[PDB]
Amino acid sequence: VVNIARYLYHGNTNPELAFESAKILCCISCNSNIQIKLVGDFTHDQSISQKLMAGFVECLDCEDAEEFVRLEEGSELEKKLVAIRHETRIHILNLLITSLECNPPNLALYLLGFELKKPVSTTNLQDPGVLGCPRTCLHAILNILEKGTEGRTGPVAVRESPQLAELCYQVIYQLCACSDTSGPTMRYLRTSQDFLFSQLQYLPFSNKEYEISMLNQMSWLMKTASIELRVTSLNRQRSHTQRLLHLLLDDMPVKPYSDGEGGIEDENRSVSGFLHFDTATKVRRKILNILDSIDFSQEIPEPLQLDFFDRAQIEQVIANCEHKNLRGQTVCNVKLLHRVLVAEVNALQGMAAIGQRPLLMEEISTVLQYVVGRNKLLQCLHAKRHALESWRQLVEIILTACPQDLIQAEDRQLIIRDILQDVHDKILDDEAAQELMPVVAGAVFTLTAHLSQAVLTEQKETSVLGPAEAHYAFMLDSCFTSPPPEENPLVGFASIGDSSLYIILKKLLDFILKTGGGFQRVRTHLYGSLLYYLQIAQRPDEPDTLEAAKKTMWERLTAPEDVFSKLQRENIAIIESYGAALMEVVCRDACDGHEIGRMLALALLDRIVSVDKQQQWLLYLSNSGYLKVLVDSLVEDDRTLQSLLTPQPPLLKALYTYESKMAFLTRVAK
Amino acid sequence: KDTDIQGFLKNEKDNALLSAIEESRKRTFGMAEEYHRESMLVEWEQVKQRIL
Amino acid sequence: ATPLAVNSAASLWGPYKDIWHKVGNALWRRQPEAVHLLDKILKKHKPDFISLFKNPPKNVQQHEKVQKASTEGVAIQGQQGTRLLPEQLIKEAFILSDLFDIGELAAVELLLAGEHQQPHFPGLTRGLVAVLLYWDGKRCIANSLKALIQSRRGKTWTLELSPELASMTTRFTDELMEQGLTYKVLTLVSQIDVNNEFEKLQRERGLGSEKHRKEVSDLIKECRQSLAESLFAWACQSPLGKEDTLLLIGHLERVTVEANGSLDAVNLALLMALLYCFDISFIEQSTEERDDMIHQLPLLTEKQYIATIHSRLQDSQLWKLPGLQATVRLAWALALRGISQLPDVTALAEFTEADEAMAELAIADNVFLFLMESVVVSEYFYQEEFYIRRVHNLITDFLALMPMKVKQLRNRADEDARMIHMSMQMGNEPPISLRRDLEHLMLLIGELYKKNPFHLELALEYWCPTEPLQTPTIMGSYLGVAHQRPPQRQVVLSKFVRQMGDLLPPTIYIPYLKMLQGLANGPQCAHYCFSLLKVNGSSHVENIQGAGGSPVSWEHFF
Repeated sequence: VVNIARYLYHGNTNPELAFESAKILCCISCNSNIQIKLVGDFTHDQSISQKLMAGFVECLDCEDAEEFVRLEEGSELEKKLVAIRHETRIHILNLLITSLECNPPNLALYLLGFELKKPVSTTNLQDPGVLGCPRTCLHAILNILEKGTEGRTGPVAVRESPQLAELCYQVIYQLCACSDTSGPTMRYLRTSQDFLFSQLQYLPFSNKEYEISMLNQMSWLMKTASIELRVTSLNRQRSHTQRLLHLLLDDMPVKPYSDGEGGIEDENRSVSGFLHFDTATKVRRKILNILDSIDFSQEIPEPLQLDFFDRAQIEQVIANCEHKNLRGQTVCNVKLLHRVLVAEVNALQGMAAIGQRPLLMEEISTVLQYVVGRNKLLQCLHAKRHALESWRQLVEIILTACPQDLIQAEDRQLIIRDILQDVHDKILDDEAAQELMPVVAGAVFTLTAHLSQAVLTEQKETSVLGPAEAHYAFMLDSCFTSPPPEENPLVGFASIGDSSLYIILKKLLDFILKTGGGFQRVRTHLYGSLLYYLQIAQRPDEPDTLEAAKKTMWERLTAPEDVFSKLQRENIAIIESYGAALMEVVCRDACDGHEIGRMLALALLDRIVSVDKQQQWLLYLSNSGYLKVLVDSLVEDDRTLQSLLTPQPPLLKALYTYESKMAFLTRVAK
Repeated sequence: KDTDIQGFLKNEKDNALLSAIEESRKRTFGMAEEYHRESMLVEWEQVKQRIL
Repeated sequence: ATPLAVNSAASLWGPYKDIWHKVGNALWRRQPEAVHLLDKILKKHKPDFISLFKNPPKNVQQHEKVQKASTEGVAIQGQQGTRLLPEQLIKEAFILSDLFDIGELAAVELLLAGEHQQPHFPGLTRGLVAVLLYWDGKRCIANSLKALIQSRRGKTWTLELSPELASMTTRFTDELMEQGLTYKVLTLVSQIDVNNEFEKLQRERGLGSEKHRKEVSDLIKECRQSLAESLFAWACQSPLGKEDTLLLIGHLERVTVEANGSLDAVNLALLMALLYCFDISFIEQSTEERDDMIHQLPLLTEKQYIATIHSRLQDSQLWKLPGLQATVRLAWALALRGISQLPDVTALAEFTEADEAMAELAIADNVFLFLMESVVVSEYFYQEEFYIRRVHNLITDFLALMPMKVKQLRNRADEDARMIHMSMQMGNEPPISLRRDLEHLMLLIGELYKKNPFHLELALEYWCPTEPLQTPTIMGSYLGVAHQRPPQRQVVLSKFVRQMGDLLPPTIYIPYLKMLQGLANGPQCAHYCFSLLKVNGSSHVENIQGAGGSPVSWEHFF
């Protein structure tokens, strides 16, 4: 194996020997049992080990691009040699990717430069040549993404080798997600390269050919940026947390360093535009501009039509070929499907079959092309969903792990109010892929919970200013110009009355209606979102003072309405405006839905019957009979609740659903 | 774990779902004692004038 | 905004790769933003191209500061202040200064590049890496020069480059040819030898591992090769000047073959450059650009170009390689044979009346043997297409334009064959002074078309369809091109293949089977050769006593 790996030290002079070497070593690196011994035989002889490290780096830092495989002018032999060198890089990156999820010590931790004569987490990674550090595959994987980071065009490999860039970002994700690489790596990427700032500035990536691969490049870069926001915050590294937040969240156009003495000419662009001076051109935040580049629609290839083969049998022969690839994705094995369909076009002994054989091969060609379309569709629906999951992961760390003194009580609310409205419209459109709905509702839940939590600090830290002392504070800072009118300083609390909050309520009810009854996990997140939204409209607990009890029935009828009593009226009037369709959707899922579906829909009926002042929902619940289904079922709950009185109860779920059923009944009974 | 994001961004959502149910239930059940107490006190806030 | 633009002619690698990569993006990737950098980079580095590979010279006012770099220090571009240099790097800089004859600050800025690049060469030192970077810096200049010549407008290729870019490259490289480019290139290609540079590097220990010795040995070959190919890529697109072609002849006078009998890739490129300065075959091909393609020829506008070159080729001074002189004599004899068939060119008759005499000198210097054993036997002859196209022309135009020499060669071969037959009937060895002129020509044809690394079926001029092919499987055209007549070149060549079959003597038999083997290479070439070997048999019906069918036919063989 060591003499196989020594062919990599000849990668420039015999690329066809370095190719099969890297590929054999990629096949062998799949075996987690063998990894620990390869680290032995590759490091026991340091003179050979320095040639092995050199050969793996020599294949990666080679400059040849994916362009030269497409340019029709080039020699067959040159096109072949560039493709062989590119496969040699891909098999080295696959070898590293498979090796990094094998337990330490593994071959990738050697090739990337970790101190496999210590615990891995104590590795002091450094730049090439520093203290005599060799150049390693880590400094090569960085060089591949570093080329072009000065440029207005962004990184070179994102354009000129997009499959190489996708795999390079995956190795950097594995080096940051595993516990004992993360400490050494998340130091090094900042101390010497600033890498997460110098790459995130170029999001989103854009070419119409490589959409799947760019969504995966962006998926891995959002998944490393995720970990650094959490790591910097937990280590209280405020300036680096804040600098990564600004790069994602500011409504500001990031200007490159604007040194002097260049500009003019481009006066060609269509004079007709000179009257569309569109002030709608808001500087939309970087994290929303990444949600824009995540498409939610999908091309579905047309249903197969056939004159010779039964489609009801071909769909089963396709299913019998839908194996899992090295990314865990289900995809049809086009080479197995072709072998099987050609075997039947050999088994058809007939006068007739041997005249039809051309048309049978021609219909095999349309079946195989449709199955290549099915394989694109499954990989695109993966990439869109993996990117949306990576984006959701980044948003939720900004909310759950970054300090509250890095995003304030109003801008944190505006960011969540805007993100909710953008996340809703891309799933309220009817071309939107249903595979995204479990990620979208799973995001809308965390967003509505954090909107509710932000108002539920704002209410309480505003609840400090006594209206008696401010009159002295205003009496010093004696500036002297033009007076304003008598306007009242009560501003931020008025935002609890936005049209944005009423739009977010509608868009959430619209998505509750649109989510079909099989999407039970989507509906449990959306009923959770509507409970957290209906906590924004919650009056707090007031103290039973012997002085609040003096406020007369006149003061209790001639005070102005508080914003929560207003917001409750306008939110129940919005809920009423969906009527019997929303009433069926909630009452049926309260009777009949999932374990957690019933539990949440009953808590939602408890919250709606806490604001209904017309009894419309009670009159629906009675005349539909659902108020009796939620009562006759107590004699079936009981049999489950008896089992929860055993010393070790199997699942507390049925108690928690009974407690929300009995809460709903104990709301109705008032 | 701690570089582990998906265990964390699962568990705090199961926690948040239970918490959204919990204050609905416990605010409605506290509002059961208080409703008997106010009703007891309001029928008594009839009876003492039937007396007087 | 000053002063800092003063050191920027000392770093012997970084600026040259900065040119080469940006020439690559502007030309081979056609990138438009790179054109607005290329103009400014070419205007900046024109002095560097005007003196190819020339060192910045030694200077006491650098020497002081390098010797004092441990106490007074040195200011370096990109670094704010003075770096203190260790005694080691100071002494390494004086070693590289006297090893390459480079200025003392250029040895420091090269060692600082060698120090930064050292981790990429694990097991080398910044000094051994500085030896690589000094030859890769020269390679970046030579490959940039070759690409800036290949991107000229000219008569052999057009790389789709914009009319502005293709006139920027042309003009900028004319503004190097003004400057005596050919003299500078031939001076470097005759001063750069791997053995002399390895003697320098072995003494002062600038040779590292067996890989480093391979790397330095090949970087020095790329420095010879892209320099010689710069004159080839010039000559193909636009011919060399009068004194330049005399300097190129003046170099080729002095060449020797490698220890196998072949030219090296470098003197092969210089031979092929001189051969393209003598191509005229496009004037039997182009009709509408024709007269501006004619004004662009010193062979038609300079009576002095012909008067000096014809004189130095009719000269009785033998070159180191008589077969190389023979190859250039054949190309000149055929250039005169093109010129003697252009209408008004009466003004050159005093040179073109020598055409069959310059051809007899090329035949007498044994041209076809040297074309086989010293040119076509080289592995480098089958690594470039315009080499193959030019040696195709050099044989097809001999067969087409000099068919009276082709007849003189057969008149000889059918009589030296009688001398060989009479010696063997007398029991005596064939006399050593018989001449193989047609045997060498037929073996050359048999060893040439024998490989086709670019699929071109060029042997199709030696074929001619007697029967129409009926391949029914292409459905993509409606232009009914009615019955074109085969061209006169093909009608003489496909006649030559047949008329060297006429009454074959036993000496020419094996040369003819090899000539047919080379000409049978390719799918159509094989089908037309199969059809010849079939027609050569299909005549002997009933007459089963008159033994006289073709000994080059299928039926005779089976």
